[PDB]
Amino acid sequence: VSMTKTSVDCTMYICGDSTECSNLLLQYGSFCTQLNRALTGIAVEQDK
Amino acid sequence: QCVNLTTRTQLPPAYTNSFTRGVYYPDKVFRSSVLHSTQDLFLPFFSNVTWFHAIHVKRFDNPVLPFNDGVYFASTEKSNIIRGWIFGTTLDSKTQSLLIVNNATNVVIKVCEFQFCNDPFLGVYYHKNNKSWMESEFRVYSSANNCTFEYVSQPFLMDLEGKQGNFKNLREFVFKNIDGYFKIYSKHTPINLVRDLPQGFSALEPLVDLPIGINITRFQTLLALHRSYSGWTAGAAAYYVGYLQPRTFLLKYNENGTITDAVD
Amino acid sequence: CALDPLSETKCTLKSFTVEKGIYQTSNFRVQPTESIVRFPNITNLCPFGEVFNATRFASVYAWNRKRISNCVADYSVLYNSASFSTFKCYGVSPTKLNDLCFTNVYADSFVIRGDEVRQIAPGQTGKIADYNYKLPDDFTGCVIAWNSNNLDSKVGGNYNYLYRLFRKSNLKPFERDISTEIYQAGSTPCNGVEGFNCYFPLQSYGFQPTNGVGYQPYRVVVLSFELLHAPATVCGPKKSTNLVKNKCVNFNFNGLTGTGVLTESNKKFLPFQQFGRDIADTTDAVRDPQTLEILDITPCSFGGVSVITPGTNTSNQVAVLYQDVNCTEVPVAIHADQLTPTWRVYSTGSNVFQTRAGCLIGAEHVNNSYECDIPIGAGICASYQT
Amino acid sequence: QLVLTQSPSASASLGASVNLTCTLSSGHNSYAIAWHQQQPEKGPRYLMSLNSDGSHTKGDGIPDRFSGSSSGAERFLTISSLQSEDEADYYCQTWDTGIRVFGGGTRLTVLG
Amino acid sequence: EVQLVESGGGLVQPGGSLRLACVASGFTFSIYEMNWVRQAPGKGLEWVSYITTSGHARYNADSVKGRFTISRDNSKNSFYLQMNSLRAEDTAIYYCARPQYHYYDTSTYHSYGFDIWGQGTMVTVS
Amino acid sequence: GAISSVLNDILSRLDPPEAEVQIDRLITGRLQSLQTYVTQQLIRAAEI
Amino acid sequence: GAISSVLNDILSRLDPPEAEVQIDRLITGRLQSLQTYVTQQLIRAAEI
Amino acid sequence: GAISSVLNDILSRLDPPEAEVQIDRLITGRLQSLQTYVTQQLIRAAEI
Amino acid sequence: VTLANGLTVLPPLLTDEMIAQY
Ligand SMILES: *[C@@H]1O[C@H](CO)[C@@H](O[C@@H]2O[C@H](CO)[C@@H](O)[C@H](O)[C@H]2NC(C)=O)[C@H](O)[C@H]1NC(C)=O
Ligand SMILES: *[C@@H]1O[C@H](CO)[C@@H](O[C@@H]2O[C@H](CO)[C@@H](O)[C@H](O)[C@H]2NC(C)=O)[C@H](O)[C@H]1NC(C)=O
Ligand SMILES: *[C@@H]1O[C@H](CO)[C@@H](O[C@@H]2O[C@H](CO)[C@@H](O)[C@H](O)[C@H]2NC(C)=O)[C@H](O)[C@H]1NC(C)=O
Ligand SMILES: *[C@@H]1O[C@H](CO)[C@@H](O)[C@H](O)[C@H]1NC(C)=O
Ligand SMILES: *[C@@H]1O[C@H](CO)[C@@H](O)[C@H](O)[C@H]1NC(C)=O
Ligand SMILES: *[C@@H]1O[C@H](CO)[C@@H](O)[C@H](O)[C@H]1NC(C)=O
Ligand SMILES: *[C@@H]1O[C@H](CO)[C@@H](O)[C@H](O)[C@H]1NC(C)=O
Ligand SMILES: *[C@@H]1O[C@H](CO)[C@@H](O)[C@H](O)[C@H]1NC(C)=O
Ligand SMILES: *[C@@H]1O[C@H](CO)[C@@H](O)[C@H](O)[C@H]1NC(C)=O
Ligand SMILES: *[C@@H]1O[C@H](CO)[C@@H](O)[C@H](O)[C@H]1NC(C)=O
Repeated sequence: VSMTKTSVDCTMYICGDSTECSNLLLQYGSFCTQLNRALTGIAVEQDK
Repeated sequence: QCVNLTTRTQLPPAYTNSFTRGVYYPDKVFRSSVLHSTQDLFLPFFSNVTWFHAIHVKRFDNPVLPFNDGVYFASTEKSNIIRGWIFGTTLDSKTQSLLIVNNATNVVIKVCEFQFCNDPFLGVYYHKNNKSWMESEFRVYSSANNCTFEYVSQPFLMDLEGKQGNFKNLREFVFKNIDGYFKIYSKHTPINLVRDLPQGFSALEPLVDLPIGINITRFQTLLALHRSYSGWTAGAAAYYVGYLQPRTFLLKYNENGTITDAVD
Repeated sequence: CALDPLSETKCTLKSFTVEKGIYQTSNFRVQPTESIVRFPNITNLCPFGEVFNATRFASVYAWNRKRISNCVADYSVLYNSASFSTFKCYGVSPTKLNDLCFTNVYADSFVIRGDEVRQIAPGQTGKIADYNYKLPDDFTGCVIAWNSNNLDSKVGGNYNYLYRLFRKSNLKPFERDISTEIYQAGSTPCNGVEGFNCYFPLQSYGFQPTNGVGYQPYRVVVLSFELLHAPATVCGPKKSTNLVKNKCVNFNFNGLTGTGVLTESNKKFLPFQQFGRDIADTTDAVRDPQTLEILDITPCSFGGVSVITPGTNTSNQVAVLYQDVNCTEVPVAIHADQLTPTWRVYSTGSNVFQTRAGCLIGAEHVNNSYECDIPIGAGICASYQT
Repeated sequence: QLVLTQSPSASASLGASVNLTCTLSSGHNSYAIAWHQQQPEKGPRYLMSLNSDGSHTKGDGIPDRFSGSSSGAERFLTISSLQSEDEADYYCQTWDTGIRVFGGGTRLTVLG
Repeated sequence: EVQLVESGGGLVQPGGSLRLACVASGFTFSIYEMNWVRQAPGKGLEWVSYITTSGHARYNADSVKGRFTISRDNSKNSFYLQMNSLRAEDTAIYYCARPQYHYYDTSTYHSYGFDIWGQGTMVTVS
Repeated sequence: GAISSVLNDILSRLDPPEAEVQIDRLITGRLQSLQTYVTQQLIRAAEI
Repeated sequence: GAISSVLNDILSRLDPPEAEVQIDRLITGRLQSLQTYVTQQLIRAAEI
Repeated sequence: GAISSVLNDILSRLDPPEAEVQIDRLITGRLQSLQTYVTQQLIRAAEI
Repeated sequence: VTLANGLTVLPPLLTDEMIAQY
């Protein structure tokens, strides 16, 4: 009936502990924002 | 001075199985508890390697074999016969030669234009009067010409002896010649009286990364002979040569960071 | 966007009104502010005076390779008195040459004419990059060439320098050919004596001080590196500092940059290993160059901040969720010392509650039980109530 | 490692025969030894390196009287027709992976 | 002629550093690795450390409490026990002995047992 | 396809005008990996 | 990752041999955004 | 976006140091096409 | 039933005890 809830941090996946995360991020971060919205919806759906 | 001491006996080389031998560390980083997959020149498992042994029965043989993209060497040793190699291309004429050697306390690596006779050997002389044994003999090359590289270091061939009973000093080596770097890998393993490459696993440590940048196609192995007064004969030896091919292995790392077994 | 958790949620939702519920907020809180650099303690000068002050300097058919080790590479000395024509550097930027520490370096040395300086490059061809000196395709280093018409050229022609005009086959990368055997042009055999269709493979340069810019000698020194692999012997002139363990800090072991806390490890490295990556792209393991002590590099704080709140119309009171922590390490993990005071009052407070989901702070727990509307994640639920 | 259950005092008449015994730990049953005789107020003297088969490699000045034998995990040194010079300390030693043990002494108070 | 002569005595409190040597002549040092053996006054001889022909050292025997170090000078044809941190028990004779296994050998390896022994030196320590 | 598999190496031996190309390569690869993961998890959540 | 966020800017100050690189970068970004949108639409269509 | 649509021609007139870039472009295109196909197949199999 | 860089696992709201109670 259920599957384990998961979430992904954008900075720690693609940036990690590296510099220029904002310059790396303003161009490509809304893809990760969409994927985090999808993962939050998956977790809410699994609780429901 | 060199002399035509061939006394070569022709016999077919007995192909034998190594049983999972010839794997080394592909990179200089410490992993652990992982199954890192790698693609490099490796000796394939359960492959025919050439058992060459020119001793027992005044049987002396030391032919020139090609360095076909990779050489795995083994030298189950009893009384220090295998002393070094003379890798090269023509091993004579006007070409470049390599003379990897292991003397009694050091390792001498020479990339030079040596001229070679047909039967190279390293001769140790023993005197009644001084009793000193000296390597002051040179018959693999007559002389040198335009010499290029010299290297003195700790010797590769290491005794590692003092323990008793039936274990033997199996010394394994890997020679490869990728783009201008000459890489030598080795490990030494005790074996419980085996008359064949043992059924276990090997972890060949890195030894040197020589910046040579030469052709090389005719690798050959040096031996050492005493003097005596059938001139210049002695010892007991057996070694095993196989060739590396471009293959893909998968290595499983243990908790100490050392490999346990490799799956071809 | 950096004062209140409600304003943070408003940033992560791009709206001025948010409803009641739970919102996982992104980590914009802490920026590290300190750096430590530790390098091997060898402060010898590299023999760049020997390489760059060569009175007798090698030819191109048989070029010289010199190994450089156990010293420091000060680039600023070279252009004090020497002007370099083409300082092309491959794989390593010239700006970041100082902060790197190299392991296996080698200084090639040859004299070529002015037109063939472009030929000393990966992928270029000619009679200097096919028969004399070929660079590998995956080369990592820099080729330094300059004019030497005053030194290497004299009146009447300097005929000491030679090059392989003809050769039987193309050279391997970094392969030297010194043989002077006669090359046969036709099908007839030369038999080692010069004749028709039989030429000497070594032709001599004709450097003269009266020729143009193309026909003058150019001393070339090619350096070959290997960055961030194996133990390193040639470092930059930066000084080594002390080691601060058990704290999150930027480390620079042999050019290896990163951010993370260090503790004491008990695993044993191999003699030929100085770095370590239990899993690749983590670089967890490293050796201190000064003491040769095996250590570990671990991350320093969790990414887990979430905001529990009612709607902004109802109230502006808010609670924050710190996940996967014992609550006592919330200021340690968040690093609220460098964070805004309005965030610090939400970092620590009187009402601290530890859930299995994480630390809930900003709300008070109760022994009674009410009906849930929004989740927390461990069988507890929060709501706005008097 | 191997331990020496060599008697602190053993004795017999001069001209008679005895056998000293070097005992060895069960873990190294097939290990070889060499015998050193330590006459008092002097240096050690090497007699024979005894193989597991009892073969000989002899030092200078040592007669055929001093011989070695092996049986099981223990070892013997044979002395026949004892004379005055036998009054000395006898040491049994071995080889290992960089270890030479050397055991202990065999103080022998042969009455005669 | 094979011979093993020594020098370097001295009286020091435990923890002191001295200079110990075992000079030899008449035979090749290149192919002979050397051991050391310790004999307390009235006690049995006990090995402490040794160096190989290549240059590797073994500070074993667990009687050395990390106090003794071994080296060799093949250039000057001499053999030194690189010496520091003398302690109370170290008052003893220091016979340096020569193992039978020279690097250019034949026959079975019934060697590494000493064929010759040095005259020994008394280094009194309290 | 970049010169190294870690971001810290390529941020330690490359000036930003040459480093940002390889940074972009790594970011596009990591973003493709997150897109594939979220697609997989999303249709897995539909089956659940 | 292109030098400008609109096509008209990067097609007004660059000759095509240098412009096509930025054109390709922008086109791949837009195609991945449209591909993510159609993936989400197809999964939402399955749920509906 | 490569100079040719076949791999054999583009591997017949370019040395690997500049060719691997065009190879990478073609590989990313081929892998994007394959991943689009497998997403389409996955949700057709969900409907089936 | 055997259970099991920015990847966090969110615990479920309905714990095992309360699922067992339902
Ligand atoms: C002591 O050793 C040296 C060399 O280590 C011997 O000197 C030479 O030995 C070679 C061996 O055949 C002879 O060809 C040389 O003629 C010797 N040198 C001289 C100057 O005669 C030396 O003979 C040894 N001492 C002996 C054997 O008593
Ligand atoms: C044998 O070992 C010796 C080491 O003693 C090697 O020769 C020595 O080389 C060093 C410099 O590398 C010199 O300082 C010594 O004088 C040399 N000793 C000699 C020549 O007796 C030698 O290369 C090794 N191999 C052979 C074949 O002699
Ligand atoms: C490096 O050396 C090898 C060994 O000689 C060369 O291989 C020979 O190349 C010539 C080219 O003229 C051929 O005619 C020979 O038949 C080859 N010999 C063998 C045994 O195959 C090789 O060409 C050299 N150069 C490299 C590898 O770049
Ligand atoms: C090894 O050689 C034998 C005969 O010599 C042959 O039957 C066998 O197939 C060979 N195996 C390999 C792996 O080369
Ligand atoms: C090699 O040495 C000989 C000495 O006879 C010399 O003639 C020749 O020029 C040398 N090689 C080179 C490349 O100079
Ligand atoms: C050459 O020698 C001078 C000393 O006269 C020295 O200052 C300089 O660094 C050396 N190297 C170069 C490239 O000038
Ligand atoms: C490796 O294993 C050995 C024995 O099992 C143990 O001594 C050591 O602690 C282990 N760890 C490492 C990293 O070597
Ligand atoms: C660095 O540490 C100390 C301080 O100089 C010294 O003992 C050690 O040998 C140094 N390391 C090297 C490689 O010089
Ligand atoms: C948190 O603290 C509790 C003590 O209340 C302890 O039992 C638990 O192991 C700790 N967990 C972590 C992840 O530190
Ligand atoms: C040891 O000596 C006794 C007599 O003293 C004798 O019976 C026995 O045979 C001897 N052992 C050997 C091996 O000679």
